Amino acid sequence: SMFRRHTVYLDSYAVINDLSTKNEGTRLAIKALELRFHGAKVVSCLAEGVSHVIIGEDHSRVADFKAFRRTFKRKFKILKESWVTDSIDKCELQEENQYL
Amino acid sequence: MERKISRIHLVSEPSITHFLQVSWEKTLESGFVITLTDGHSAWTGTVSESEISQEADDMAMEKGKYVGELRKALLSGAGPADVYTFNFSKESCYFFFEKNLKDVSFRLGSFNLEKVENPAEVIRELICYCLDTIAENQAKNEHLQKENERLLRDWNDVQGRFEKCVSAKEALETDLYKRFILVLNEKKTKIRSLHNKLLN
Amino acid sequence: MERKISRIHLVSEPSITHFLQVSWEKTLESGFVITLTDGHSAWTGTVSESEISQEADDMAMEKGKYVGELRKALLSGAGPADVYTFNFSKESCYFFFEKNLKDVSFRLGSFNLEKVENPAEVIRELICYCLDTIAENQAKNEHLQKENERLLRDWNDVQGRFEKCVSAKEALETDLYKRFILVLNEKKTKIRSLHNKLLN
Repeated sequence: SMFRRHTVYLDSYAVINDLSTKNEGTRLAIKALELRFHGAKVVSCLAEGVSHVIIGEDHSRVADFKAFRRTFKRKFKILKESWVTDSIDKCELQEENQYL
Repeated sequence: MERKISRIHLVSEPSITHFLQVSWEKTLESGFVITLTDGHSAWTGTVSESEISQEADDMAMEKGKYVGELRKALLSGAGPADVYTFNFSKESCYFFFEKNLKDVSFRLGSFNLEKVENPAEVIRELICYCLDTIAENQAKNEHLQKENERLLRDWNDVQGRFEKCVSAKEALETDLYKRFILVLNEKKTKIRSLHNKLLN
Repeated sequence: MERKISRIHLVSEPSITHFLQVSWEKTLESGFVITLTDGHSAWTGTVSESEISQEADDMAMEKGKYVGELRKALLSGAGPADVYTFNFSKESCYFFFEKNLKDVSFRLGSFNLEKVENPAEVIRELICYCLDTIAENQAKNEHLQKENERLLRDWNDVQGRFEKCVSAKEALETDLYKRFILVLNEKKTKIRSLHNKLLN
Protein backbone atom coordinates (compact mmCIF):
# COMPACT_ATOMS: atom_id res chain seq x y z
CA SER A 1 0.00 0.00 0.00
CA MET A 2 3.02 2.31 -0.36
CA PHE A 3 1.59 3.95 -3.50
CA ARG A 4 -1.90 4.34 -2.01
CA ARG A 5 -1.82 8.16 -2.06
CA HIS A 6 0.26 8.61 -5.24
CA THR A 7 -1.60 8.31 -8.54
CA VAL A 8 0.67 7.70 -11.53
CA TYR A 9 -0.04 8.36 -15.21
CA LEU A 10 2.16 6.61 -17.77
CA ASP A 11 2.93 7.63 -21.36
CA SER A 12 1.57 4.42 -22.87
CA TYR A 13 -0.47 6.33 -25.49
CA ALA A 14 0.99 8.36 -28.35
CA VAL A 15 -1.94 10.82 -28.13
CA ILE A 16 -3.07 11.83 -24.65
CA ASN A 17 -6.71 11.22 -23.68
CA ASP A 18 -7.19 8.79 -26.56
CA LEU A 19 -7.72 5.08 -25.89
CA SER A 20 -7.48 4.06 -29.56
CA THR A 21 -3.72 4.80 -29.62
CA LYS A 22 -2.53 2.24 -27.06
CA ASN A 23 1.20 1.63 -27.46
CA GLU A 24 3.01 -1.72 -27.59
CA GLY A 25 5.72 -0.79 -25.11
CA THR A 26 7.69 -3.55 -23.39
CA ARG A 27 9.07 -2.08 -20.16
CA LEU A 28 6.33 0.54 -19.81
CA ALA A 29 3.43 -1.93 -19.67
CA ILE A 30 5.15 -4.13 -17.07
CA LYS A 31 6.08 -1.11 -14.95
CA ALA A 32 2.50 0.19 -15.05
CA LEU A 33 1.22 -3.27 -14.11
CA GLU A 34 3.60 -3.53 -11.16
CA LEU A 35 2.80 0.01 -10.01
CA ARG A 36 -0.93 -0.74 -10.04
CA PHE A 37 -0.21 -4.03 -8.24
CA HIS A 38 1.55 -2.13 -5.45
CA GLY A 39 -1.58 -0.03 -4.81
CA ALA A 40 -0.89 2.86 -7.18
CA LYS A 41 -3.79 4.32 -9.16
CA VAL A 42 -3.40 4.32 -12.96
CA VAL A 43 -5.90 6.31 -15.05
CA SER A 44 -6.09 6.05 -18.83
CA CYS A 45 -7.36 9.66 -19.02
CA LEU A 46 -5.18 12.54 -17.81
CA ALA A 47 -7.50 14.46 -15.47
CA GLU A 48 -7.01 17.07 -12.76
CA GLY A 49 -6.51 14.27 -10.22
CA VAL A 50 -3.19 13.12 -11.69
CA SER A 51 -0.31 13.78 -9.28
CA HIS A 52 2.64 11.77 -10.67
CA VAL A 53 3.77 11.03 -14.22
CA ILE A 54 6.16 8.29 -15.37
CA ILE A 55 7.94 8.52 -18.73
CA GLY A 56 10.37 5.98 -20.16
CA GLU A 57 13.26 6.40 -22.57
CA ASP A 58 11.00 8.37 -24.95
CA HIS A 59 12.03 11.97 -24.24
CA SER A 60 10.04 13.45 -27.14
CA ARG A 61 6.90 13.94 -25.01
CA VAL A 62 8.69 15.74 -22.15
CA ALA A 63 7.95 19.12 -23.75
CA ASP A 64 4.27 18.24 -24.16
CA PHE A 65 3.96 17.29 -20.49
CA LYS A 66 5.85 20.41 -19.40
CA ALA A 67 3.42 22.51 -21.44
CA PHE A 68 0.33 20.68 -20.15
CA ARG A 69 1.32 20.95 -16.48
CA ARG A 70 1.43 24.75 -16.79
CA THR A 71 -2.35 24.92 -17.25
CA PHE A 72 -2.98 22.40 -14.47
CA LYS A 73 -3.71 23.94 -11.08
CA ARG A 74 -1.46 21.35 -9.42
CA LYS A 75 1.73 20.50 -11.31
CA PHE A 76 2.65 16.82 -11.50
CA LYS A 77 6.18 15.38 -11.52
CA ILE A 78 7.96 13.51 -14.31
CA LEU A 79 9.98 10.63 -12.84
CA LYS A 80 12.24 8.05 -14.44
CA GLU A 81 11.54 4.32 -14.37
CA SER A 82 14.37 3.83 -11.86
CA TRP A 83 12.40 5.41 -9.00
CA VAL A 84 9.74 2.69 -8.84
CA THR A 85 12.30 -0.11 -9.23
CA ASP A 86 14.39 1.30 -6.38
CA SER A 87 11.26 1.68 -4.25
CA ILE A 88 10.32 -1.97 -4.77
CA ASP A 89 13.90 -3.12 -4.14
CA LYS A 90 14.15 -1.18 -0.87
CA CYS A 91 10.49 -1.82 0.08
CA GLU A 92 9.85 1.85 0.86
CA LEU A 93 9.04 5.06 -1.00
CA GLN A 94 12.19 6.69 -2.35
CA GLU A 95 12.39 10.45 -2.66
CA GLU A 96 11.48 11.56 -6.17
CA ASN A 97 14.00 14.42 -6.18
CA GLN A 98 16.74 11.96 -7.18
CA TYR A 99 14.74 10.75 -10.21
CA LEU A 100 12.91 13.90 -11.38
CA MET B 1 11.95 -8.39 -60.07
CA GLU B 2 12.40 -11.72 -58.31
CA ARG B 3 15.51 -13.73 -59.21
CA LYS B 4 16.70 -17.26 -58.47
CA ILE B 5 20.12 -18.85 -59.04
CA SER B 6 20.47 -22.63 -59.20
CA ARG B 7 23.24 -25.10 -60.02
CA ILE B 8 22.60 -27.82 -62.60
CA HIS B 9 24.63 -30.63 -64.19
CA LEU B 10 24.12 -30.95 -67.94
CA VAL B 11 24.23 -34.51 -69.26
CA SER B 12 26.58 -33.44 -72.06
CA GLU B 13 29.16 -32.13 -69.54
CA PRO B 14 28.57 -33.90 -66.21
CA SER B 15 32.11 -33.15 -64.96
CA ILE B 16 31.25 -29.45 -64.46
CA THR B 17 28.29 -27.57 -62.99
CA HIS B 18 26.45 -24.80 -64.82
CA PHE B 19 24.54 -21.92 -63.23
CA LEU B 20 20.96 -21.14 -64.27
CA GLN B 21 19.62 -17.70 -63.32
CA VAL B 22 15.87 -17.18 -63.73
CA SER B 23 14.43 -13.68 -63.32
CA TRP B 24 10.71 -12.85 -63.40
CA GLU B 25 8.79 -9.66 -62.70
CA LYS B 26 5.72 -10.81 -60.73
CA THR B 27 5.12 -14.53 -61.34
CA LEU B 28 6.56 -17.30 -63.47
CA GLU B 29 3.29 -17.46 -65.42
CA SER B 30 3.75 -14.01 -66.97
CA GLY B 31 7.24 -14.80 -68.25
CA PHE B 32 10.87 -15.07 -67.27
CA VAL B 33 14.40 -14.50 -68.55
CA ILE B 34 16.85 -17.37 -68.05
CA THR B 35 20.64 -17.27 -68.30
CA LEU B 36 22.92 -20.32 -68.38
CA THR B 37 26.58 -19.72 -67.55
CA ASP B 38 29.69 -21.77 -66.77
CA GLY B 39 32.22 -19.09 -65.77
CA HIS B 40 33.52 -18.55 -69.33
CA SER B 41 30.46 -18.18 -71.60
CA ALA B 42 26.84 -17.20 -71.03
CA TRP B 43 23.62 -17.78 -72.98
CA THR B 44 20.54 -15.64 -72.31
CA GLY B 45 16.99 -16.39 -73.41
CA THR B 46 13.47 -15.20 -72.67
CA VAL B 47 10.12 -16.98 -72.33
CA SER B 48 6.81 -15.11 -72.56
CA GLU B 49 3.25 -15.92 -71.54
CA SER B 50 2.35 -16.96 -75.09
CA GLU B 51 5.14 -19.55 -75.23
CA ILE B 52 4.17 -21.02 -71.85
CA SER B 53 0.51 -21.21 -72.87
CA GLN B 54 1.39 -22.89 -76.17
CA GLU B 55 3.62 -25.43 -74.41
CA ALA B 56 0.91 -26.19 -71.85
CA ASP B 57 -1.69 -26.64 -74.60
CA ASP B 58 0.66 -28.93 -76.55
CA MET B 59 1.30 -31.01 -73.42
CA ALA B 60 -2.48 -30.98 -72.78
CA MET B 61 -2.70 -30.05 -69.11
CA GLU B 62 -3.77 -27.16 -66.91
CA LYS B 63 -1.58 -24.06 -66.79
CA GLY B 64 -1.27 -24.30 -63.01
CA LYS B 65 0.26 -27.77 -63.06
CA TYR B 66 2.71 -26.80 -65.81
CA VAL B 67 3.74 -23.69 -63.86
CA GLY B 68 4.23 -25.80 -60.75
CA GLU B 69 6.40 -28.27 -62.65
CA LEU B 70 8.45 -25.41 -64.11
CA ARG B 71 8.94 -23.98 -60.62
CA LYS B 72 9.99 -27.38 -59.29
CA ALA B 73 12.48 -27.88 -62.15
CA LEU B 74 14.06 -24.52 -62.98
CA LEU B 75 13.90 -22.95 -59.50
CA SER B 76 15.28 -26.09 -57.78
CA GLY B 77 12.08 -26.74 -55.84
CA ALA B 78 12.18 -30.47 -56.48
CA GLY B 79 10.60 -32.83 -53.98
CA PRO B 80 12.18 -35.78 -52.18
CA ALA B 81 11.83 -37.99 -55.29
CA ASP B 82 12.02 -35.88 -58.46
CA VAL B 83 14.79 -36.19 -61.07
CA TYR B 84 15.12 -33.55 -63.80
CA THR B 85 17.55 -33.83 -66.72
CA PHE B 86 18.81 -30.69 -68.48
CA ASN B 87 20.29 -30.94 -71.98
CA PHE B 88 21.96 -28.06 -73.82
CA SER B 89 23.23 -28.17 -77.40
CA LYS B 90 25.89 -25.46 -77.55
CA GLU B 91 26.34 -25.61 -81.33
CA SER B 92 22.62 -24.88 -81.80
CA CYS B 93 22.16 -23.17 -78.41
CA TYR B 94 19.07 -25.31 -77.70
CA PHE B 95 18.36 -25.83 -73.99
CA PHE B 96 15.62 -28.24 -72.92
CA PHE B 97 14.69 -29.91 -69.65
CA GLU B 98 12.79 -33.14 -69.04
CA LYS B 99 11.42 -35.10 -66.08
CA ASN B 100 12.83 -38.59 -65.55
CA LEU B 101 10.36 -41.23 -64.34
CA LYS B 102 11.66 -44.79 -64.03
CA ASP B 103 12.26 -45.85 -67.65
CA VAL B 104 10.28 -43.00 -69.28
CA SER B 105 11.00 -39.29 -69.69
CA PHE B 106 8.80 -36.27 -70.42
CA ARG B 107 10.09 -33.34 -72.49
CA LEU B 108 8.95 -30.74 -69.98
CA GLY B 109 10.23 -27.72 -71.89
CA SER B 110 12.62 -26.30 -74.44
CA PHE B 111 14.04 -22.89 -75.35
CA ASN B 112 16.46 -21.44 -77.91
CA LEU B 113 19.11 -19.43 -76.08
CA GLU B 114 21.56 -17.03 -77.72
CA LYS B 115 25.14 -16.18 -76.79
CA VAL B 116 25.98 -12.84 -75.17
CA GLU B 117 29.03 -10.98 -76.49
CA ASN B 118 30.17 -10.07 -72.94
CA PRO B 119 29.75 -12.97 -70.49
CA ALA B 120 31.96 -11.08 -68.04
CA GLU B 121 29.29 -8.43 -67.46
CA VAL B 122 26.59 -10.97 -66.60
CA ILE B 123 28.98 -12.98 -64.42
CA ARG B 124 29.92 -9.84 -62.48
CA GLU B 125 26.26 -8.87 -62.12
CA LEU B 126 25.41 -12.33 -60.75
CA ILE B 127 28.29 -12.27 -58.27
CA CYS B 128 27.40 -8.75 -57.12
CA TYR B 129 23.76 -9.72 -56.60
CA CYS B 130 24.83 -12.79 -54.62
CA LEU B 131 27.08 -10.68 -52.39
CA ASP B 132 24.34 -8.08 -51.87
CA THR B 133 21.76 -10.68 -50.85
CA ILE B 134 24.31 -12.34 -48.55
CA ALA B 135 24.96 -9.02 -46.81
CA GLU B 136 21.25 -8.24 -46.49
CA ASN B 137 20.52 -11.68 -45.02
CA GLN B 138 23.42 -11.33 -42.57
CA ALA B 139 22.13 -7.94 -41.39
CA LYS B 140 18.60 -9.30 -40.99
CA ASN B 141 19.90 -12.28 -39.00
CA GLU B 142 21.91 -9.99 -36.72
CA HIS B 143 18.88 -7.79 -36.08
CA LEU B 144 16.70 -10.83 -35.35
CA GLN B 145 19.30 -12.20 -32.93
CA LYS B 146 19.45 -8.87 -31.09
CA GLU B 147 15.65 -8.77 -30.84
CA ASN B 148 15.55 -12.35 -29.53
CA GLU B 149 18.18 -11.58 -26.89
CA ARG B 150 16.27 -8.50 -25.73
CA LEU B 151 13.02 -10.46 -25.57
CA LEU B 152 14.68 -13.23 -23.54
CA ARG B 153 16.13 -10.73 -21.06
CA ASP B 154 12.79 -8.97 -20.63
CA TRP B 155 10.98 -12.30 -20.21
CA ASN B 156 13.43 -13.38 -17.50
CA ASP B 157 13.01 -10.09 -15.63
CA VAL B 158 9.21 -10.28 -15.80
CA GLN B 159 9.33 -13.91 -14.63
CA GLY B 160 11.33 -12.88 -11.58
CA ARG B 161 8.93 -10.03 -10.83
CA PHE B 162 5.95 -12.40 -11.10
CA GLU B 163 7.70 -14.89 -8.82
CA LYS B 164 8.07 -12.19 -6.16
CA CYS B 165 4.52 -10.86 -6.57
CA VAL B 166 2.81 -14.26 -6.33
CA SER B 167 4.24 -14.74 -2.83
CA ALA B 168 3.61 -11.11 -1.87
CA LYS B 169 -0.06 -11.79 -2.64
CA GLU B 170 -0.33 -14.50 0.02
CA ALA B 171 1.73 -12.39 2.42
CA LEU B 172 -0.84 -9.59 2.16
CA GLU B 173 -3.68 -12.12 2.41
CA THR B 174 -2.29 -13.31 5.75
CA ASP B 175 -1.45 -9.83 7.06
CA LEU B 176 -4.92 -8.36 6.45
CA TYR B 177 -6.70 -10.81 8.76
CA LYS B 178 -4.24 -10.18 11.60
CA ARG B 179 -4.67 -6.42 11.22
CA PHE B 180 -8.46 -6.78 11.28
CA ILE B 181 -8.23 -9.01 14.35
CA LEU B 182 -6.12 -6.45 16.21
CA VAL B 183 -8.45 -3.54 15.44
CA LEU B 184 -11.57 -5.56 16.26
CA ASN B 185 -10.02 -6.70 19.54
CA GLU B 186 -9.33 -3.09 20.50
CA LYS B 187 -12.92 -2.13 19.66
CA LYS B 188 -14.26 -5.08 21.67
CA THR B 189 -12.09 -4.05 24.62
CA LYS B 190 -13.71 -0.62 24.46
CA ILE B 191 -17.11 -2.35 24.29
CA ARG B 192 -16.28 -4.42 27.37
CA SER B 193 -15.15 -1.34 29.29
CA LEU B 194 -18.37 0.49 28.42
CA HIS B 195 -20.50 -2.53 29.36
CA ASN B 196 -18.73 -2.85 32.71
CA LYS B 197 -19.25 0.87 33.38
CA LEU B 198 -22.95 0.52 32.58
CA LEU B 199 -23.22 -2.51 34.86
CA ASN B 200 -21.56 -0.57 37.69
CA MET C 1 38.90 -22.55 -43.02
CA GLU C 2 36.98 -19.44 -44.07
CA ARG C 3 37.05 -16.76 -46.74
CA LYS C 4 35.76 -13.26 -47.45
CA ILE C 5 34.79 -11.87 -50.86
CA SER C 6 34.66 -8.12 -51.51
CA ARG C 7 34.26 -5.73 -54.43
CA ILE C 8 37.44 -3.90 -55.46
CA HIS C 9 37.59 -0.97 -57.89
CA LEU C 10 40.78 -0.60 -59.91
CA VAL C 11 42.02 2.93 -60.58
CA SER C 12 42.85 2.00 -64.18
CA GLU C 13 39.33 0.69 -64.93
CA PRO C 14 36.89 2.08 -62.34
CA SER C 15 33.92 1.25 -64.59
CA ILE C 16 34.38 -2.52 -64.13
CA THR C 17 34.32 -3.81 -60.55
CA HIS C 18 36.65 -6.71 -59.77
CA PHE C 19 36.04 -9.28 -57.03
CA LEU C 20 38.78 -10.00 -54.48
CA GLN C 21 38.48 -13.11 -52.31
CA VAL C 22 40.83 -13.84 -49.40
CA SER C 23 40.77 -17.20 -47.62
CA TRP C 24 42.59 -18.30 -44.47
CA GLU C 25 42.62 -21.32 -42.18
CA LYS C 26 42.37 -19.90 -38.65
CA THR C 27 43.55 -16.27 -38.65
CA LEU C 28 45.30 -13.76 -40.89
CA GLU C 29 48.46 -14.25 -38.82
CA SER C 30 49.24 -17.68 -40.29
CA GLY C 31 48.63 -16.54 -43.86
CA PHE C 32 46.03 -16.09 -46.54
CA VAL C 33 45.48 -16.83 -50.23
CA ILE C 34 44.02 -14.05 -52.38
CA THR C 35 42.32 -14.26 -55.77
CA LEU C 36 41.32 -11.37 -58.02
CA THR C 37 38.60 -12.04 -60.60
CA ASP C 38 37.10 -9.92 -63.37
CA GLY C 39 34.74 -12.35 -65.13
CA HIS C 40 36.99 -13.55 -67.96
CA SER C 41 40.43 -13.75 -66.34
CA ALA C 42 41.66 -14.41 -62.81
CA TRP C 43 44.87 -14.07 -60.80
CA THR C 44 46.00 -15.88 -57.65
CA GLY C 45 48.56 -15.23 -54.94
CA THR C 46 49.49 -16.33 -51.44
CA VAL C 47 50.98 -14.72 -48.33
CA SER C 48 52.54 -16.49 -45.35
CA GLU C 49 54.26 -15.63 -42.07
CA SER C 50 57.60 -14.85 -43.73
CA GLU C 51 56.09 -12.53 -46.35
CA ILE C 52 53.94 -10.58 -43.88
CA SER C 53 56.85 -10.29 -41.44
CA GLN C 54 59.09 -8.95 -44.22
CA GLU C 55 56.41 -6.48 -45.32
CA ALA C 56 56.04 -5.27 -41.72
CA ASP C 57 59.78 -5.02 -41.04
CA ASP C 58 60.52 -2.34 -43.64
CA MET C 59 57.94 -0.06 -41.95
CA ALA C 60 58.19 1.17 -38.35
CA MET C 61 54.89 -0.23 -37.11
CA GLU C 62 53.74 -3.06 -34.87
CA LYS C 63 52.94 -6.39 -36.51
CA GLY C 64 49.59 -6.65 -34.74
CA LYS C 65 48.52 -3.18 -35.81
CA TYR C 66 49.77 -3.90 -39.34
CA VAL C 67 47.67 -7.05 -39.63
CA GLY C 68 44.80 -5.00 -38.22
CA GLU C 69 45.13 -2.54 -41.09
CA LEU C 70 45.39 -5.44 -43.54
CA ARG C 71 42.14 -6.89 -42.16
CA LYS C 72 40.45 -3.48 -42.31
CA ALA C 73 41.49 -3.02 -45.95
CA LEU C 74 41.31 -6.40 -47.67
CA LEU C 75 38.22 -7.71 -45.84
CA SER C 76 36.12 -4.58 -46.56
CA GLY C 77 36.35 -3.36 -42.97
CA ALA C 78 37.06 0.25 -43.94
CA GLY C 79 34.93 2.76 -42.06
CA PRO C 80 33.25 5.91 -43.38
CA ALA C 81 36.41 7.96 -42.75
CA ASP C 82 38.76 5.31 -44.21
CA VAL C 83 39.42 5.24 -47.96
CA TYR C 84 41.70 2.75 -49.73
CA THR C 85 42.91 2.82 -53.34
CA PHE C 86 44.13 -0.35 -55.07
CA ASN C 87 46.23 -0.85 -58.20
CA PHE C 88 46.88 -4.02 -60.20
CA SER C 89 49.53 -3.81 -62.92
CA LYS C 90 48.37 -6.54 -65.29
CA GLU C 91 51.55 -6.43 -67.38
CA SER C 92 53.70 -7.23 -64.33
CA CYS C 93 50.83 -8.75 -62.29
CA TYR C 94 51.81 -6.48 -59.39
CA PHE C 95 49.16 -5.65 -56.78
CA PHE C 96 49.42 -2.85 -54.23
CA PHE C 97 46.97 -0.83 -52.14
CA GLU C 98 47.35 2.42 -50.23
CA LYS C 99 45.31 4.48 -47.76
CA ASN C 100 44.17 7.96 -48.81
CA LEU C 101 43.91 10.06 -45.64
CA LYS C 102 44.24 13.86 -45.52
CA ASP C 103 45.09 13.96 -49.24
CA VAL C 104 48.29 11.92 -48.93
CA SER C 105 49.02 8.35 -49.99
CA PHE C 106 50.66 5.64 -47.88
CA ARG C 107 51.65 2.18 -49.07
CA LEU C 108 50.25 -0.75 -47.08
CA GLY C 109 51.31 -3.82 -49.07
CA SER C 110 52.90 -5.05 -52.28
CA PHE C 111 51.85 -8.51 -53.50
CA ASN C 112 52.91 -10.49 -56.57
CA LEU C 113 50.17 -12.42 -58.37
CA GLU C 114 50.33 -15.33 -60.81
CA LYS C 115 47.78 -15.78 -63.58
CA VAL C 116 45.72 -18.98 -63.69
CA GLU C 117 45.43 -20.97 -66.90
CA ASN C 118 41.70 -21.64 -66.45
CA PRO C 119 39.64 -18.81 -64.89
CA ALA C 120 36.35 -20.73 -65.27
CA GLU C 121 36.92 -22.82 -62.12
CA VAL C 122 37.59 -19.96 -59.69
CA ILE C 123 34.37 -18.24 -60.78
CA ARG C 124 32.47 -21.51 -60.39
CA GLU C 125 33.84 -21.96 -56.87
CA LEU C 126 32.97 -18.36 -56.00
CA ILE C 127 29.38 -18.77 -57.20
CA CYS C 128 28.97 -22.11 -55.42
CA TYR C 129 30.27 -20.64 -52.16
CA CYS C 130 27.94 -17.65 -52.52
CA LEU C 131 24.94 -19.93 -53.10
CA ASP C 132 25.85 -22.09 -50.09
CA THR C 133 26.20 -18.97 -47.94
CA ILE C 134 22.80 -17.74 -49.14
CA ALA C 135 21.20 -21.09 -48.28
CA GLU C 136 22.73 -21.27 -44.80
CA ASN C 137 21.81 -17.64 -44.11
CA GLN C 138 18.21 -18.34 -45.15
CA ALA C 139 18.09 -21.36 -42.84
CA LYS C 140 19.44 -19.26 -39.97
CA ASN C 141 16.87 -16.57 -40.73
CA GLU C 142 14.04 -19.11 -40.61
CA HIS C 143 15.28 -20.52 -37.30
CA LEU C 144 15.61 -17.03 -35.82
CA GLN C 145 12.11 -16.10 -36.99
CA LYS C 146 10.68 -19.22 -35.35
CA GLU C 147 12.53 -18.44 -32.11
CA ASN C 148 11.31 -14.83 -32.20
CA GLU C 149 7.71 -15.96 -32.67
CA ARG C 150 8.00 -18.39 -29.76
CA LEU C 151 9.54 -15.73 -27.52
CA LEU C 152 6.82 -13.22 -28.42
CA ARG C 153 4.10 -15.76 -27.63
CA ASP C 154 5.72 -16.57 -24.29
CA TRP C 155 6.01 -12.87 -23.43
CA ASN C 156 2.35 -12.28 -24.27
CA ASP C 157 1.31 -15.27 -22.14
CA VAL C 158 3.38 -14.00 -19.21
CA GLN C 159 1.88 -10.52 -19.52
CA GLY C 160 -1.63 -11.98 -19.54
CA ARG C 161 -0.85 -14.07 -16.46
CA PHE C 162 0.49 -10.98 -14.67
CA GLU C 163 -2.66 -9.04 -15.55
CA LYS C 164 -4.84 -11.87 -14.24
CA CYS C 165 -2.81 -12.04 -11.02
CA VAL C 166 -3.03 -8.29 -10.37
CA SER C 167 -6.77 -8.26 -11.08
CA ALA C 168 -7.32 -11.16 -8.68
CA LYS C 169 -5.22 -9.47 -5.98
CA GLU C 170 -7.18 -6.22 -6.32
CA ALA C 171 -10.50 -8.08 -6.14
CA LEU C 172 -9.42 -10.02 -3.04
CA GLU C 173 -8.22 -6.85 -1.30
CA THR C 174 -11.45 -5.01 -2.11
CA ASP C 175 -13.64 -7.87 -0.86
CA LEU C 176 -11.69 -8.29 2.38
CA TYR C 177 -11.72 -4.54 3.04
CA LYS C 178 -15.47 -4.28 2.39
CA ARG C 179 -16.18 -7.15 4.79
CA PHE C 180 -13.91 -5.72 7.48
CA ILE C 181 -15.34 -2.21 7.18
CA LEU C 182 -18.90 -3.55 7.40
CA VAL C 183 -18.03 -5.46 10.59
CA LEU C 184 -16.34 -2.34 11.97
CA ASN C 185 -19.40 -0.21 11.25
CA GLU C 186 -21.56 -2.77 13.05
CA LYS C 187 -19.24 -2.56 16.06
CA LYS C 188 -19.31 1.25 15.92
CA THR C 189 -23.12 1.30 15.90
CA LYS C 190 -23.10 -1.03 18.91
CA ILE C 191 -20.65 1.32 20.64
CA ARG C 192 -22.81 4.37 19.90
CA SER C 193 -25.97 2.62 21.09
CA LEU C 194 -24.29 1.57 24.33
CA HIS C 195 -22.91 5.08 24.90
CA ASN C 196 -26.33 6.66 24.29
CA LYS C 197 -27.49 5.02 27.54
CA LEU C 198 -24.86 6.83 29.63
CA LEU C 199 -26.87 10.06 29.69
CA ASN C 200 -29.92 8.10 30.86
